Amino acid sequence: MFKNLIWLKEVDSTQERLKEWNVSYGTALVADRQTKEGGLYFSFLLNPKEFENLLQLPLVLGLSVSEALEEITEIPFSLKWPNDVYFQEKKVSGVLRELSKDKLIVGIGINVNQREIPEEIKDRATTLYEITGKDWDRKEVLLKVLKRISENLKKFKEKSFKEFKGKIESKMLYLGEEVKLLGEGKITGKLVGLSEKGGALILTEEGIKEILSGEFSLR
Repeated sequence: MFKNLIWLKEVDSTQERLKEWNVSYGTALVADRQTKEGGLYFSFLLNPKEFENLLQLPLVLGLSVSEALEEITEIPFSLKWPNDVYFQEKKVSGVLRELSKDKLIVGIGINVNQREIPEEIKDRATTLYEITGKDWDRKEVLLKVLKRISENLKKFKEKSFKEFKGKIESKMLYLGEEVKLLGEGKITGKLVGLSEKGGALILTEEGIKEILSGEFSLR
């Protein structure tokens, strides 16, 4: 589990910080706001050896965030392959993973209580407040997320990605629908699920294609 929080009122970037400072596993670095309000941001360190497949990891992290936000709010949430958490076609939480030298650094942002969603993004972004008409205690959100991440990641080390696949798929946006790759006019087809290694499976004219990266959309 986590054992230690470092809570900032503001900082440049929680990821940035975890690169420069030699924090320890079990520490979450949390910020109220990053400098490039009502949002929740935090980063932590994983063992880079424990998570060599880096499509599976962000997906289990996203699963965890979605489980947590639903426990708290009762609203169910979707997973975008390969990494964010959505309510409908709107992003509520970002999930990020960076190998930097010796470290695996995980970054997570959740839109909790922000009041004003800029005109340009409001079509593709949202907050818990927008969805529920209610403010939520940001630390209780954080705790619940950290607890689901601990739990899921532990099961993930003990067994495998198989304990998560179908849950992930069943939450995937555009699941079962027809999609294309962004700026890759070649691949179109139905989004049918995930491969063993976390890849997206598209049933194309000429059969199943496994995508190991890119961005999907409806048709």
